[PDB]
Amino acid sequence: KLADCSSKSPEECEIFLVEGDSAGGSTKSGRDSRTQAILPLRGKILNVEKARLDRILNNNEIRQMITAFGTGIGGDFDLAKARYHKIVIMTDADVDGAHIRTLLLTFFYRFMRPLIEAGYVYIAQPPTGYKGLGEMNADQLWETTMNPEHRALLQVKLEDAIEADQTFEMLMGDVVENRRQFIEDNAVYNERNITSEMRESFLDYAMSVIVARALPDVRDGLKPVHRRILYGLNEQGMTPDKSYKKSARIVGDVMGKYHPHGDSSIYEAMVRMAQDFSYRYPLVDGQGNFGSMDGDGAAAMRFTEARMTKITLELLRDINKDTIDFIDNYDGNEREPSVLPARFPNLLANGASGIAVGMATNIPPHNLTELINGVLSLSKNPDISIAELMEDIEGPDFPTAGLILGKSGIRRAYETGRGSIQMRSRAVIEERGGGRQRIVVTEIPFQVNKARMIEKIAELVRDKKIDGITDLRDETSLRTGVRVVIDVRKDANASVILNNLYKQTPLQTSFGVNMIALVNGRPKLINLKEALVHYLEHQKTVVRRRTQYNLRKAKDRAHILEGLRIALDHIDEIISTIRESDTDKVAMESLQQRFKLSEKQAQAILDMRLRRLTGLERDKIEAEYNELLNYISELEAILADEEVLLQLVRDELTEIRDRFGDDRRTEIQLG
Amino acid sequence: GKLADCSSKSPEECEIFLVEGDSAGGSTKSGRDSRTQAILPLRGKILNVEKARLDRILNNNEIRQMITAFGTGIGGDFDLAKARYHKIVIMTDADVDGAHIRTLLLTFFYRFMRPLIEAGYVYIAQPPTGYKGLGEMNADQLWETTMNPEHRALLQVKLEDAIEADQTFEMLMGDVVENRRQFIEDNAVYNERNITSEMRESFLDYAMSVIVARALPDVRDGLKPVHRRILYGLNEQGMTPDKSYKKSARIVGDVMGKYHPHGDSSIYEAMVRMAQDFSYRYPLVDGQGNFGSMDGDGAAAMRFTEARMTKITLELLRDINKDTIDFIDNYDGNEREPSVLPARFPNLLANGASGIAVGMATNIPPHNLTELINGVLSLSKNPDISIAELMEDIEGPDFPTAGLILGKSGIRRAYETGRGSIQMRSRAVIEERGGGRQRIVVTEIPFQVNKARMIEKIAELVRDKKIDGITDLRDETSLRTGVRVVIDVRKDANASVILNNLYKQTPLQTSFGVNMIALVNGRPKLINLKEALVHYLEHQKTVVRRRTQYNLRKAKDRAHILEGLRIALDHIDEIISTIRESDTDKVAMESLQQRFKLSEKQAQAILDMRLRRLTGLERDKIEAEYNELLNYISELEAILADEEVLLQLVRDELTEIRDRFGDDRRTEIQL
DNA sequence: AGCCGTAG
DNA sequence: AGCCGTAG
DNA sequence: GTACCTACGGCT
DNA sequence: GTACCTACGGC
Ligand SMILES: COc1ccc2nccc(CCN3CCC(NCc4ccc(Cl)cc4)CC3)c2n1
Ligand SMILES: [Cl-]
Ligand SMILES: [Mn+2]
Ligand SMILES: [Mn+2]
Ligand SMILES: [Mn+2]
Ligand SMILES: [Mn+2]
Repeated sequence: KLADCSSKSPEECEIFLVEGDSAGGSTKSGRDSRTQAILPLRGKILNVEKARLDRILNNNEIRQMITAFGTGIGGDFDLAKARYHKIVIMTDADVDGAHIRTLLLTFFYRFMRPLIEAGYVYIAQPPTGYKGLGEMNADQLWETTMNPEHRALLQVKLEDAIEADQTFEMLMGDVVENRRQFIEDNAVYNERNITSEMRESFLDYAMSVIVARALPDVRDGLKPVHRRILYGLNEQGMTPDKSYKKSARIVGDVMGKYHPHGDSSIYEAMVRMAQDFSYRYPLVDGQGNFGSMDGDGAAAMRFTEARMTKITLELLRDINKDTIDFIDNYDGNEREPSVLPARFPNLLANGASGIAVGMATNIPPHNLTELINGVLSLSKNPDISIAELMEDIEGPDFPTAGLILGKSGIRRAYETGRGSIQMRSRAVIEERGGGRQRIVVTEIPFQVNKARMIEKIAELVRDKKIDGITDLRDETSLRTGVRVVIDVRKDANASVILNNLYKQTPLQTSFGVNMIALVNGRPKLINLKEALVHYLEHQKTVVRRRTQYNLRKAKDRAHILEGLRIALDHIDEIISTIRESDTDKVAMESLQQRFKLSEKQAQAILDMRLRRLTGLERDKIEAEYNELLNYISELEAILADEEVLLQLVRDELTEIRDRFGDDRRTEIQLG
Repeated sequence: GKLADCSSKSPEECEIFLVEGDSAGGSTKSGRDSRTQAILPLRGKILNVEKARLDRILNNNEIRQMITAFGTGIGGDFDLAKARYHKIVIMTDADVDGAHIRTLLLTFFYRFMRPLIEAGYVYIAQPPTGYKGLGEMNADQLWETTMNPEHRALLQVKLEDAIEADQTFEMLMGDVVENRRQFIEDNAVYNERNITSEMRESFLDYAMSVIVARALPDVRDGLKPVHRRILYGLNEQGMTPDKSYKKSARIVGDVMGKYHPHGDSSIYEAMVRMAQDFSYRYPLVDGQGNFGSMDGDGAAAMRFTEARMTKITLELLRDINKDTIDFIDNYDGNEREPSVLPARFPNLLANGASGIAVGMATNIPPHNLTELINGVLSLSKNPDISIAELMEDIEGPDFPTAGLILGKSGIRRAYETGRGSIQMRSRAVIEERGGGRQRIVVTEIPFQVNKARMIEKIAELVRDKKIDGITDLRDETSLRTGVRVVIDVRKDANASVILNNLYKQTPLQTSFGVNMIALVNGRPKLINLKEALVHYLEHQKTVVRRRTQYNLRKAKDRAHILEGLRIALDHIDEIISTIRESDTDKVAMESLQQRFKLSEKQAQAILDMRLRRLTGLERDKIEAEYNELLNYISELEAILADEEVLLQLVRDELTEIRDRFGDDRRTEIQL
């Protein structure tokens, strides 16, 4: 992949390490091939602080860098053999580019420290704003980033080896906890010191993954990519009453407008939202191959089509009534929602799993009937205990059904945000003829790959680690649903075999609850009640702001109607005034002065079509004014009393529970 | 390998479904009856065994997986009693590409597993039409329509006549193009299945679709469907030169869903080529970012790049919304797309075309726009002009990459017959480099030659000692210098001999084989230069006539509305009275029609008039537009009244485009 | 172990 | 003999 | 994140 | 038409 320079004098040669083959090509065309070589890197590179030496030396990108530098590594390092006296790290001016910069400096620090000591390592400063370097023309890349006359290289300086050892170990090492402590301590929610570069670049990445990638918002239960998919469905009018739109149109629109990342991240997030084995309350309605419980992917996006589910309407309801704050998108050309109205408790209903930096999240899904009953109970008693809430919310409710063993993992998880919940397949023992039995499995645990669970059992049989199994078949079908059959040898105890299968395979699997979500923009480990309280506060805010919006808009409309009423009662004088006016401006001024009209009222009268002077329009306008004064009074009543507002939240939660509430699928059995 | 087997080990009742890939495979896996139905997904187009050598057939992954699956072995070692399925079901996608892959499969079975067909073990599934792949289908629809024994219609492949079948597989699938071409021209219309009938009908379906709807350009606008749909999508999304670049994914996503039911890479790569100044003599797309290089680097992935129309692409689209060209239904009946673009410059000859179809191909070189328009103008003044006279305007091809053409006799034969060989050469000079030594410096290479591959070939000849006298080889190409390839020559060696050897042994000399095939009245045709210009000029005459006819209808319709508004202004008191004394819009419309002798359209426009239209300035604006339209209408009538004025208007508009976009010749034609 | 799911 | 450009 | 199989025809 | 790389955390 190396595109070398022509000069064989290392003193004046430079090698640019660029994030992406997409940037590689721009930089190859734009470079000065006499003195500038290019080695493009395919995305995230090996973290050498976590990897053992066998994996480091077999890694394609590391090998290409070692061959290109020509110095060898560690103990066999020789600075005099360096093929370039400038090694230039040139990544995108975004958080993933900072991450790649931390990974490259970790490699140089641990295998090529004298390269840094000699002042041979530099960071390029490409201009900010742009997509990647792949969005830049060759000439822009040359003039801003690569051209000796104009560019600003940072030379990487090592000041203090002990501090640097400790920084690489803490930031990039296998011990998560010190990285988490660093993030919590530091997070605000010509030359470059390597320790400063590593701490600042890693913190930029960690914080961005925490607040803007991997973790859901407590209020609507969404990560940014899901929020942008649902918002795009909404803005393109992809409602349940409309036909399915081609997945590429949805994904293309979301990529350009809201989500400046790869198409696969968007499409696969949308596919999960459509799978009834992944989402307890699916958010997308898919037509075509949307994957299986066997880990089949969806068909490529050219094939599949999608729209909202009915319940997704409830995530988006009131978004256009100033219920939630809009923000600038990534390039300032669009607006997107910071959070959805979320008129049902989506965080807990659909759950969330994510790997961030310094932390992860693992929130199981729940029954919507149970959750809303819980919110209602909380709404009537701010002091309700977790144990009282568990009279409404028995425990998780998986889309895949199955069993939970006992209540003690559920209780610790609801109390602390952490606990181990044992999920068991639904299996029964049945006769199959001539005194023989089988185990039949019709439900498996949440997030278990059925085919992979079957291969694991087949492995135990083949390797003789389990006695008594004579055959193993997936008889799953559209007619039967999931059906895995394990034949038992005549006179073997099938109950012993089953208990052994639970021990030795994913037929029993734990759900490690770790309820981390964004609360006021910061990650926090939350308990069940804390999660319900933030949700209920969101609903109160949503319904208060919607009532405030409806009130402004109803007063604005009453104001226009007062103006139209004047105009129709005085139509001869209105028309005379307009006709005798040379311009809009003169007409506006004369109407305001003669009939006590506001600018907006005069504007509306000037915009009135001649058809609005028909006989029964005067009466249609009087009817609407009377209904609005009535409407205005109802809205004021709601805003005047926190109890009426709260009763309106309860009633709307109750309507959604009655329309979308369903039976529990997962059975909770005594442990 | 990829086989998902059935559970029954009794071949008599087992079926294997051959589907295109995992996108279809997944629907098929979810829908199947796993007791008796196995699925082997393929990997798209399979090896044509009638054209391939035996070593490549036996090492081909998909052929091996099918052989292993069937369990019968092949040719001489074939054993029907070892067959693992008594039904082998071809279930390709229902598109023409699905039919092609079916012809390739039947060719394989016929040549290597003939007894499989003789025994009645090969079947064709009939999945429903209007689905691009089975991945578009829900698993239940695939089961009920195509796979379910109770309802499906399988075709059993019958062999009736082995001699006829031998001759059919040889003609359709064998390496002799001419018999396949004769078959296409003879047959092209511009329970049980006989294998001969299936092969002829399915192959003809593919051949005709690739000829009329893929690989060959229309003589009128010079475009293939994928280019036309990219430019139309640029138009419909408002992606004009005055607007900012839109992300490539939005363009490609839109074109895929609405117009082009094929892979995203066929769309994006076609759009990339249209943006490269080394591929298109008059680039049709304006790209931002990495759009590839002369070294065969691709564009960056579509997330990284942005695009809009070039100014000259405005001239391809100009007047498309003035009923100049016939719209047709898109692939699914949900959208409209153009059959052809207005093409206000001679784009077929200007940008040229290369395409591989079935039974034929096309190879049309690009041309200088100034020369071509001069040629159209000369043709316009003399229908009887000779090829020789036209060559006073059009010297020969003009490549975006410049270089030299050797002599006029290939150009002449190609312009006279549609076929001829054009010898292209690099621009190479011999220059001194100091100390009595010389070098060859190449600053232009031939059209469609990969510069890096040309350099690797020279390096190969030096290393293998097949060329004497070369001491160094450098690409000194840069944005400042443009293309610069330096070949150092050994002291006292003849650099002119070395250059002539490079012309012999490398792409530094390369031929362009002209083969000017295009769609004429929807049928492929070998055309000469004059025929190409005649169809172009007839297109322009029709476009300008239809635009004048459209402008005239629309101007009369608009004058008719303005006559209505003028009456309303002249009698405004009576108009207002009439509307005010009407109960409803309907009654008002009727009374205006009766009282002022107005049409429905005129009454509706009066009813739609806003009160601000009654101000001085707005009254004057209605009078001013009526007067301008009467003048416009009179000019349009004068054009339609005289074919010479119409033709003079074509000439003047071609002349404007020549003056604005016409540029210097780049390729030198040497005698 | 290597899996879950958003990233390059 | 392998390249060119729309296709699976 | 990026790369390599396949068809097809006519030049070399 | 699709197959292999990477970070990141917790079990
Ligand atoms: C698939 O299997 C393999 C196997 C091997 C591969 N080796 C290298 C590179 C790729 C990826 C190529 N390809 C991905 C999808 C992109 N198009 C999506 C897209 C569609 C629509 C829209 Cl709007 C946006 C993006 C094109 C590039 C490999 N892929
Ligand atoms: Cl209007
Ligand atoms: Mn980036
Ligand atoms: Mn297909
Ligand atoms: Mn009159
Ligand atoms: Mn990816």
